[PDB]
Amino acid sequence: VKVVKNKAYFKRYQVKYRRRREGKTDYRARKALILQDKNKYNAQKLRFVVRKTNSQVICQIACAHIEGDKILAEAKSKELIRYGIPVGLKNYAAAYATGLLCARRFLKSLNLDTQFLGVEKVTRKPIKAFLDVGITRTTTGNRVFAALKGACDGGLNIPHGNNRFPGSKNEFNPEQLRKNILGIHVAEYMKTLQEEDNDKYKTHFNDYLKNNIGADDIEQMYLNAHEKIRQNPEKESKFVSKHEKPKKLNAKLRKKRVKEKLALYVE
Amino acid sequence: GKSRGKRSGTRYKFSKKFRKHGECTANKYLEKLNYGDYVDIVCDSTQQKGMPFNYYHGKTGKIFHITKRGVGVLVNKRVKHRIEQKKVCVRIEHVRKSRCNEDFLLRKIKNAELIKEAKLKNEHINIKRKTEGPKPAAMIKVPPSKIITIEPLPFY
Amino acid sequence: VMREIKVNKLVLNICVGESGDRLTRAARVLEQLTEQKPIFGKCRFTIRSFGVRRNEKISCFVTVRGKKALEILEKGLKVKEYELRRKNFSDTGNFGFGIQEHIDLGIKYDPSTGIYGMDFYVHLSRSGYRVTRRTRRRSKISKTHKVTKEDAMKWFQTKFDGILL
RNA sequence: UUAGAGGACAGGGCCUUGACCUAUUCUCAAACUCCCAAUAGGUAAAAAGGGCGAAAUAACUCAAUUUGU
RNA sequence: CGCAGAUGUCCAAAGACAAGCUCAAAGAGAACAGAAAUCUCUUGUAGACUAAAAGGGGAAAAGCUUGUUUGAUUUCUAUUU
RNA sequence: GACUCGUUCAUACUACAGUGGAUACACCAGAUCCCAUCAGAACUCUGAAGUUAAGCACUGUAAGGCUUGGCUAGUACUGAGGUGGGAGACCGCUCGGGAACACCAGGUGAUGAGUCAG
Ligand SMILES: [Mg+2]
Ligand SMILES: [Mg+2]
Ligand SMILES: [Mg+2]
Ligand SMILES: [Mg+2]
Ligand SMILES: [Mg+2]
Ligand SMILES: [Mg+2]
Repeated sequence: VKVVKNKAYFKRYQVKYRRRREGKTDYRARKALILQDKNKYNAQKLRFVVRKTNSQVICQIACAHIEGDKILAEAKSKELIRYGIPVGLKNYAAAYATGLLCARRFLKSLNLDTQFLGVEKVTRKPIKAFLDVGITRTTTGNRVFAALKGACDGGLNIPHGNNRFPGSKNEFNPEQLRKNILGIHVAEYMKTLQEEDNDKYKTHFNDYLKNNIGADDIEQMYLNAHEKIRQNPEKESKFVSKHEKPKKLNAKLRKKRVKEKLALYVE
Repeated sequence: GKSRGKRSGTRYKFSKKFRKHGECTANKYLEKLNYGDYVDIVCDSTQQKGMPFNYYHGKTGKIFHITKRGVGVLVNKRVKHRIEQKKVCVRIEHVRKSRCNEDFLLRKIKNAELIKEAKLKNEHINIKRKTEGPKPAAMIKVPPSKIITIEPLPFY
Repeated sequence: VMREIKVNKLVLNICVGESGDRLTRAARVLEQLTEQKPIFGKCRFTIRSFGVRRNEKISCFVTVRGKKALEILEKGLKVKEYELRRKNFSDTGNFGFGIQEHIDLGIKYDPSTGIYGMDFYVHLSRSGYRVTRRTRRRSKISKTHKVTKEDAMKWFQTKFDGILL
C-alpha cells in the first residue's frame, strides 16, 4: 500500500491558526464582532464574553486592541461562596448570579453604579456590549442566556431576542424564566427523586445534604445572594512545586549519547 | 477575435503565494485611516467584493473619502502625453497603510531636538543629509607575514 | 484500571436490495427486535446488474447501546453457540458475524412477514473516547490506548467463554 | 521519459516473466512551478505647510453639554 | 487567414440569511453478496464539489443537508473598464 | 503550580516513546425538568463515586518536515561600447550588476491583557 504521508506530503502542508487548531476560536464570528465603521473611528465596541467550563462559569468584558485585547471586568462562579451560596455552581441560577456580579463590578469601577440602578428583585444612555458565546450551540434554555439576563438586570444594555429563554420556543413565558432563575427546577428534582429510589437521592445530592441545604430553602438563598451582591461588588482585598520539569539538551551532549549507545551495542 | 475583459491577463498577479492561502487575519480589521494619508493598493483575491482593477495593483495614493467599509484613493496614470488623476473606490481588505513616508517623519522628529539643543547653546547646526563622498587618508598597519601573493591560474 | 474494554454500540443491518413491501416487513422485524425505529440506506449509484438506482432505499438498520445491546449480542452469539472464526476480527479492534434466519432469536413466526437475515458488528473501545467526538476541542487518542486485534480476542474469550477456530 | 536494485496477487510443476511497494538512476515543457536576477517601473525628501497649548461653533459620533471629530 | 478553445444560453432556486456537518480515495472487517449493493472502524491539505470554455478563489466554507424567506424591490450621487 | 481572552501563524506541524495531578483543566455518574436524536454516542440539562489510562503540560529520537547561517560561486545569467574574433553556429575584451538546486552545520520558540490557589 502506497504510504500517503510522504516527504512531499509534509513539504506542501499549510497549517491553520493555533487557536483554530486547538478548537477554541471561531475567527469568522470574531471578526464580524470586532469590526466597526471605518469613518466612525475612536469607538471600540466592547463585547461580553461568557464561557462555561466544567464545574464553573466565567464572564468578562473585552476591548480588542491591536497587540492583544484588554479585560475591564471579570467574575468567576466560585466567588459565590463568599456571597452565601455553597456547592451548586454550574446551575442556571449560578450563571445568572455570575452575570450580575460582572455588571455590578464593572459599573463601580467607572463610578456609574449610583446612576444606573438596573432592576430590583427579580420579576444617560446605558453602556452597550455584544454577546460573545464561543463554541457551544445556542438552543432554547442554554445557560449563556441566563448570564445575559443577569448582566441586563445590572446597568448594562445587551441586545437580544426573547425566543431562546427556557420554554419559549414559540411563546415567551416570563414565569418559566423566573423559576429557572431561582432554582425551582433543581428543588423539584430533589422532591421527585425522594419519593422513589430514595438511595439514589442520597447519592446524587450528596453535597446538598452535607452542606445543610434542603429542597425547601433553595429560592431564599438566591434571593439573599442577589441583595448581598448588589450591596458590595468590589473584589475582595512563591509556590513550592515539589515536582520539577525536565530541561532540554544541546548538540554536544546528544553526540555522546550516540557514542554510548553504539558502544553498548558493539559487544 | 480580441478578448479584453476586466480580469484578463491576471493569472499570476491575482494568485496566492505558496502555503499562504486563506482569508485575512482579524487584526487587519483594526487599522486606522485618516484623510490625506498615503496608502498602498494591493489586491487580495480571497475577497471578491470591491476588487481594484489590474493597472492599480501596487500603486500609491492619497485618501479622499472614507465610508462604512470603503476608501477612495487618488492615483496618477499616464495617458499618452499627460498624467490623469483617477478616483479609485475599493473595499477595505485591499488597502494597506503606506510605509513610503516614515524616514521623513523620523527625520523631522529627531532633528527637532538637535535644533532645540543647538539654539539653547547658541551653536551652528547643519541638519541637511550628506551624500556619500570621497574617503580621507589613513595609516594601515600590516605585518609582512600576512600578505599573500597571487597570480593567474592555468587552464584545466 | 480504568482502561478496560466495554462495548461502544451494536449495529444490526438487513440489506434487502429492493424497496416496497419487503423492506417495510424487514423494518418491522427490526423494530420488534430492538424496540426502536430504524432508518434506511440509499444507493449512491445505479448498477444495471443489481437493478438499483440512486437515492433509492435498499436496506434498514438500527444502532443500540447500554444494557439492551449486551443481551441482543448474547442472543446472536447463542445462535452461534459461542464459536467464531479468527478471520472475524479486524486489525483495529472490532468484530462481527451474520445469521440466516431471524426466527431463532425467539421472535414468533408470522406467515405474512417471511424470513430475513442480518449482520452484527460491535466496535469495542475503552473509555475516554469522547475526546474524538465532541465539538469543542476534539483531539486524537494515543496509540497505546487503542484496542488491538489480540486484545479483542482475549476480551471475547474471557467474557463469553467462547473459542476461536 | 530510460534502466537496473531490494523487498513481501497472475504464472509453466521449489524457480520465469510479471503485478504491488521501497530507495535510486539517464533525459525534458509558450499554453509546468518549491526559488528567482540584470534592465525597466511607482510614491516620498517641510512655510497657502508642520509641531505644541487654550478657547469658541454643530442638527454629526459616543455610555458621555466632553467622548471624539 | 498566429496557436488550444468558448458566446447569442440556463436557474422559484442553481437567488437571501442562519445553523449543523465534511469531501475523493485506500485498507481491514460483516448471512445470501461476488471486481462493484448496504453496514461499522483507521487514514485522509482537498487529490471531490462548486449550470456551461479556460484561468483565479474556497474546509467549524463559497462544498453537502436542513429551517425560515422574496434585497432578482422604488429613487438619487461619486466613479472604473 | 493553574485558567480566560488574544498576537506572531510549523523554531509553533507529524510519528513513536518517558514523566506529572494541593487548587484548577479533564475524563467521569445520570435523564425529572429546557432541549435533542434510529441512537442522552453527539447536542442540552442535573451532579460529585472513581482515575491520571487518555486529552493537556514538560522532555527524548545520529527521527521526517520547517527555520537561520556557510558553501555551491563571481559559477549560470545580464545593462552600456566596440570599422572586436569567426563562412557560420557561437565566443572574448572595456565600464557595471549578479542567482538557483544540492551539500554541510546550528535550532525546535517568543509574547499582550486579566484572574485563581498557595
Ligand atoms: Mg456562528
Ligand atoms: Mg535543464
Ligand atoms: Mg486551491
Ligand atoms: Mg456555514
Ligand atoms: Mg500517563
Ligand atoms: Mg532533523
